[PDB]
Amino acid sequence: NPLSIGTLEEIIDDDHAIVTSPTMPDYYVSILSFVDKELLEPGCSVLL
Amino acid sequence: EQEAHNKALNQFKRKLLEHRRYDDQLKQRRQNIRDLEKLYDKTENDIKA
Amino acid sequence: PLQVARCTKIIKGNGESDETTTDNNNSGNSNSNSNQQSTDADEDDEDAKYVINLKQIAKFVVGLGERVSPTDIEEGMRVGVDRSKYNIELPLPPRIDPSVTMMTVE
Amino acid sequence: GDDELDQEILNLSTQELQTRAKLLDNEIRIFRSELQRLSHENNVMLEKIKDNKEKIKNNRQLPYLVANVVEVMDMNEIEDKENSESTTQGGNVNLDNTAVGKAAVVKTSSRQTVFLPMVGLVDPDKLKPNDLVGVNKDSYLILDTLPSEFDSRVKAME
Amino acid sequence: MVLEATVLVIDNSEYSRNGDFPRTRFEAQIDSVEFIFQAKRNSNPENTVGLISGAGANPRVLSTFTAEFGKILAGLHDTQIEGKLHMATALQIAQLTLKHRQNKVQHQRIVAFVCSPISDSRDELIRLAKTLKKNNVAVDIINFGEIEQNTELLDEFIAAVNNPQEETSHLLTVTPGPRLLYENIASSPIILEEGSS
Repeated sequence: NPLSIGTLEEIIDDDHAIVTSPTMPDYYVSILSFVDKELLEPGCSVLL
Repeated sequence: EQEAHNKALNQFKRKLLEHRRYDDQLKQRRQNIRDLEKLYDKTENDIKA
Repeated sequence: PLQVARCTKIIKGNGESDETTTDNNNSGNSNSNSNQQSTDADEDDEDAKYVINLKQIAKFVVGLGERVSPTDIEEGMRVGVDRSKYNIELPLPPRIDPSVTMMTVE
Repeated sequence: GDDELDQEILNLSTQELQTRAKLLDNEIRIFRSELQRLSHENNVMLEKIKDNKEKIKNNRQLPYLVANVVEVMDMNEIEDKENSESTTQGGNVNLDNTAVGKAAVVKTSSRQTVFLPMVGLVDPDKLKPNDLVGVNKDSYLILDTLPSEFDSRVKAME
Repeated sequence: MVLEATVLVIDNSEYSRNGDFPRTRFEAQIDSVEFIFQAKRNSNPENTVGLISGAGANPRVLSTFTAEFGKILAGLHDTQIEGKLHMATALQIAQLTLKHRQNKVQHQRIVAFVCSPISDSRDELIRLAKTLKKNNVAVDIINFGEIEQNTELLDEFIAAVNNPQEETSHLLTVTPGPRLLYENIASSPIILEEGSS
């Protein structure tokens, strides 16, 4: 806790993604733990 | 030569050159300390900054 | 997280000008900066440094990591930097201003 | 040589030149002391150069903020007996008490202005009142000069 | 011998700006300090020598024990030549100097140059000389100042110190006339100095 809301701009197929948060700072996050990458794809709001 | 005791003055001409090159080296190393000073002051003001 | 940045300026490894101890950039650049040094005559320069401006809009001077080739650094290319001490980990695809073009790929 | 040669067999007697030479042995003895002294002194000195400059070299490596310079407004240099500022302060006898040397105000890209005492290695000839400088991000001291910023689309013109 | 720590006591007077050695007596002494220093180091390098002056009008340490001659020489540059050595204060400070070292493996030796007429009371200096034998210290008195125009008080002190000891005191008499001070102290024992055991 807290799970920080981001907005997913685009995915990369190496288990990572580039989020731009509404709080400013972009982050090169990893898609790891309890996630399908088929429920990801532009426009998603994510738990970081 | 003029003299055969000018063989001994070759050896004294040789010292003469030495003595006047050691005068020149004392004033060389004082101009080399004066250059290592500006470089030491240049870096010492950075330490204070 | 690696904070996504963007290259604004590739500075070359000869005429780096990070030492300004025995160099200029207000009237010089030479092809050295540390090889002109008389202070004790030592090379205290790294080859190639780069100017990133972050997406937080905070500009920082970075270099290469342990396996990051400088042949990969291209202008306007986004790169990943360490969220602590900014240094290039992994370069990343250029541009992030498009994202409604991925919906017109069919 | 202008002494002790075939010039001086004519000029002076050669037993006076026998005794001259044993006085040049005395004077190069004095001079030999004096040269070794000045070598030794330069051996102490070079390591005091090394000592200062290693510090500067930690600060010199990455990362450091990148900023512009508001203005150089300076303050009078340190050599005075009462202050060394351009703006009058209260009380008497100062030179490092609250008095400070030359001043550079720099404006961040983190959006502030900081009045720092400028680095004594970076000149006023290397500061223009718009110049693009490095600033050390941990403690704000003008680290270096760098050339003026260009946006990526202007780099892409080239 | 070797394994020996030496304190040099340099006299500073105005009996030393006098023409007695070329180019002066003060300049002669400079060559002498160095000659001493090199002879002890070259034999064994675990020998260090330091320099005190009688500059001012109470003795100051220029330099502590060192293996660097360049140190001794730099400090000799720093001098006052109108100062006045007082013997009685210089033996006590030298004994203290000797008790400030980095290792106590080294024998205790003072070489004190005397270049002025001695004018310190005899009666005190008997006591200071007998204080030295109970610390295992020897004192090598180079006389070239006191022969010239003064009674030979220093001779009796030397005899006082002499007892069965590792390092035992020595009297070396150096001519005051020109014969080069540096050559004469080199030929006198300074590294072949024996005990009395």
